[PDB]
Amino acid sequence: RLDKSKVINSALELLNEVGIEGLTTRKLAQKLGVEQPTLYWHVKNKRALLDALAIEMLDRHHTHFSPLEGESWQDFLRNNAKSFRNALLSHRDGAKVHLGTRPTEKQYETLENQLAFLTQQGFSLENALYALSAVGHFTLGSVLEDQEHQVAKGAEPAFLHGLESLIRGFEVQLTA
Amino acid sequence: RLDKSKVINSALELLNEVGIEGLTTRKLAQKLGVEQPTLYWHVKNKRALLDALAIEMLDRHHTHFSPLEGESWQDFLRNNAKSFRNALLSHRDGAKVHLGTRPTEKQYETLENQLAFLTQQGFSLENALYALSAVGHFTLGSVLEDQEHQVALRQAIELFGAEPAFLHGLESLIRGFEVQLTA
RNA sequence: GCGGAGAAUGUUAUGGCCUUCGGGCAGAGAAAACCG
Repeated sequence: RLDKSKVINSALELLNEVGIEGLTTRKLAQKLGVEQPTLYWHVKNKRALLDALAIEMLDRHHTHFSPLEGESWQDFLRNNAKSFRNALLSHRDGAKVHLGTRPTEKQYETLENQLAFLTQQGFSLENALYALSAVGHFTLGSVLEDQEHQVAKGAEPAFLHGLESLIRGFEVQLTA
Repeated sequence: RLDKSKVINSALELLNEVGIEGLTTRKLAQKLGVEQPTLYWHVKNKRALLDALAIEMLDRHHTHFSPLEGESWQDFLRNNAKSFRNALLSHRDGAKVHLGTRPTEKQYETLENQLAFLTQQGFSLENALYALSAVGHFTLGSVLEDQEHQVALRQAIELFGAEPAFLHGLESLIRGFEVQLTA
């Protein structure tokens, strides 16, 4: 009856219906037509479920985490953020559920590959980490306030122009 | 005895001791030695308290929201973010409590003055607004990731305060703002 | 004392509850309550 694919897939849908704060493991159990002591074998508590949702939104939509070979470091940073953005825009309050999740080991591994690639293109290791953190921080902050300001009742162009302010600022600083 | 100056100071202290998630109007009443029906007369619920706490953290520490006499538009944006950052670092989870608070009428009015300042300095109004949202978003995002990841390549993690990423990152937008406006 | 029990209702506390009337209790893996 219940597999890993089924329970989070409905959890992804109920996250849209209710929101992160209103979300409860009990409403999920009732959504699946099951008792809670049974569902505990899949999700131990609410917090673990949020981790599973965060991992699953990144796996599905953050598809440009790696540079398509034959791509500039600029275009990589661009589309990495655009894919990272679209992943947090995939579901309601997507930035919050992604927020507060300890990262996995492959995410570290992907960071070394991200770090190595920029060093290959002339970056210093110091500036490589600063650069990667800056684009990520601005993308995360942009998505958070976007989804939060969307709780009150365009912002996409503000993200684009802001991202290019980082990139073409990265360009000039690399001139060394 | 109880004035809403004291309740904000103690709520800020309870905000530091307990955190945004644990912070509740009930614990604040216990901290002040009063019943909840008494405290309701000052702050109705948690959400009103969050706005009250957020506003005064900016009032205390966001002291460089205005361009200093005889200062570059560049240095303004740097010191604008640095003050906004220090305001969000003033208390525990300061970025989270600041998040989700819709702004005052004075803040809009302050932003229009900010917009005019950079527009007057050669910015287009469209690009003027983009710059301020970007620096704010990155500063907000930078502080959130910082505050979240403190309740916890080989050379890389070794070289990690979090301020240098903010400082170096902010200069990446301004040095990008400079080139982009030279057009 | 602790077993049914990761019990139920409920969320973000102007209220809901215990009290030996001094006071005490708790938030999505609640305070309570019942039942050996």
